Parts: sequence; structure tokens; C-alpha cells
Amino acid sequence: EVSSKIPKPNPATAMRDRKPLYFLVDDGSNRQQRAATLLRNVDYVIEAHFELTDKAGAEDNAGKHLDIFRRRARAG
RNA sequence: GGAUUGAAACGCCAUGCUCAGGCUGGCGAGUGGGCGCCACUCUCCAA
Repeated sequence: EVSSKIPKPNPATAMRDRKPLYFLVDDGSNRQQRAATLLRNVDYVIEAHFELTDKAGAEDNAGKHLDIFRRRARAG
């Protein structure tokens, strides 16, 4: 894996003088090795329900979104 | 259309099992034993 993220550029100066930008993965300490332990077979069932946000418009109704959700889930 | 301690993340670049060594030297299938004992082509048919 990699050691660090990328920095923000300045579009103006970048083009006004052609300059390459990149991150060099293979260089020195940039390379980092990480181990992991993980599950191998899973299955679950989830129970939940909706609730109205404060910014919601007056026309919004939870049941409508719930029906949309059921449609989408059935259709995959 | 904000936010699954999440969003991105190569095990990678390459190296001869090599050089060589006798299954050899040699040993008798060899000694010896009867196919023998004995038995009618014989009775009669002109040229």
C-alpha cells in the first residue's frame, strides 16, 4: 500500500509553465505493507424504518419514499 | 444525492547441478541298464 495522500494543485501556475504532477508509488518509504484479518462467510437480516429530516419539504411523506424503496429493492 | 474509521493503494525487479568413475575376476550333467517270451493260408471246385 501507499504511505500518504496527494496535495492540492494550483491550476493557473501549473499550465502557465508545463510541469508534470504525479505520485511515485515505488520510491523508497512511499511503499507500505499492511496485513489484515477478515471474515470469510457472512449473512444478515436488517430491520429499519424511516424518519423525517428537518429540512424536508412539506409535501414529503415517509410512506412515499418507503414505497419507492420497496420498488427499487424488488427490481434489484 | 453528505459522511459504510470510508473514499486512492503491484511483491516487484534476475541467477548453469555442475565438473567424472571397469560387474569384475572362474567353476565336468556326471556316473549305468536284453523288446523280450511263441503261433499252418488252410480247407475243393471238366478245356
